[PDB]
Amino acid sequence: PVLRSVNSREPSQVIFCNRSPRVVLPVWLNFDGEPQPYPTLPPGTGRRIHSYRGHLWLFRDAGTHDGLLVNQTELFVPSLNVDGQPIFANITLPVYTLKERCLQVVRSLVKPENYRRLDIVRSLYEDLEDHPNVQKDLERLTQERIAHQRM
Amino acid sequence: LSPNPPKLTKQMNAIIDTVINYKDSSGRQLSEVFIQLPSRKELPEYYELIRKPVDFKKIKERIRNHKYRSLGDLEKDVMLLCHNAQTFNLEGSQIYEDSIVLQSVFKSARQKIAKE
Amino acid sequence: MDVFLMIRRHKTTIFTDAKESSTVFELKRIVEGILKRPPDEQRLYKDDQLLDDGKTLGECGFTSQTARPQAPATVGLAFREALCIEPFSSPPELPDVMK
Amino acid sequence: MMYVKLISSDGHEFIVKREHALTSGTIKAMLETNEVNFREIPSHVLSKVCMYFTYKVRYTNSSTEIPEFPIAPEIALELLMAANFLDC
Repeated sequence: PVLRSVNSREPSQVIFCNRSPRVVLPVWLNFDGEPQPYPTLPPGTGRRIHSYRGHLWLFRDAGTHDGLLVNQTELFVPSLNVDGQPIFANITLPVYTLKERCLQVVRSLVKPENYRRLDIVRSLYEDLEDHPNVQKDLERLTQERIAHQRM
Repeated sequence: LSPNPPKLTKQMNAIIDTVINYKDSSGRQLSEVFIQLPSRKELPEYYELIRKPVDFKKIKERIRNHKYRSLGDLEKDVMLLCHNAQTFNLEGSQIYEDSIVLQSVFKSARQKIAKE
Repeated sequence: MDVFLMIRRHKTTIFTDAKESSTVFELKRIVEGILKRPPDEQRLYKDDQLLDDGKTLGECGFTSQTARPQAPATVGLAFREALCIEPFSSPPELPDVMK
Repeated sequence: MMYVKLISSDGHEFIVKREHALTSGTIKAMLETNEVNFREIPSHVLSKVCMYFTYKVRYTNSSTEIPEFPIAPEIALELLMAANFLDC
């Protein structure tokens, strides 16, 4: 699997900084590429945590699983701690598309049994039903990594 | 409670240090994950399945407190750690295979100490 | 500091940005570029109060905290005519499944 | 020039920067010159879409903290239809 944590021996102190209004779910990809949920971060909170150089991290909304940014990108990889100093991982909201932002609002106000009762275009029902998840984005981020590695 | 003969304590430490400082053919320190048990608030399912939990820190603590009165008492606690590891973790997983090698290293370290 | 504005004149809305340090006269120049009316033919308003050309937007009450990209501050505009802000269309009644 | 006019179904005109209107692929295709008419998008929805363009241009590929784009429950469905149509 392209997206996985390498069997790193180098320990890395990270500052997980939640600069977002969402409860953050930190996601560690293990050595097989499998997503592992870590303790959640309330909005405006920071945790000093122990990780490893070359380990893979993803950040999601803990209640909805919406994708989040970390240092302006989707994947977080701890680097070298210059003179013990920790690595700063700034977790923010991405600039969601207006369509995605809208889907998040409708999902938060309507229970799934009532999606089909909304006066919207037939296709938008399937868009509401297609909830964000780590695994869907893992496939897309795999292709982007391969394309980068090839160039 | 009271200290065991110093030869016995020295023998216990030599075996445990060999097991803890051990590097497998791949060059990895296998003891690393078995040093400290997972936190009860981190993995509660461990303390639910494992009735008698033990780690290398608890074993080293029992040597210095003179809780083990023989190399057998020490062996029983190392066999228990490896058994607990082989019970909680799935067969074929790296941690499971690591406990097999450590259990074998103990038997080799014990036999080398008995030969001296 | 950047301010985000919504200039309103009857059924016309201009979405633009400026500095807190920029003048009313300067904002009028942006309006001049778009609507092709000189600054002398323009009248700018904040909460229905007329604004002097020489004043900065910050002095008028437009601050970065209240003039956001996603919630722009309203600027009243009238030409050489009463200041008229025509209401927009209304959303339908909220569905029972969204209540 | 630097500005385009978006006209709502009910007659309201929205003058935005070209850069901001370019967020929408549908608007690129649609672009009197520099004027686009929407016979389906009402003025309360179109205003919100223009606020979304401003918000998107300002916060995209920016280092600073990103605030939540607010959406009141009453416009949510219509704004969903328009965003899907505009592809933004």
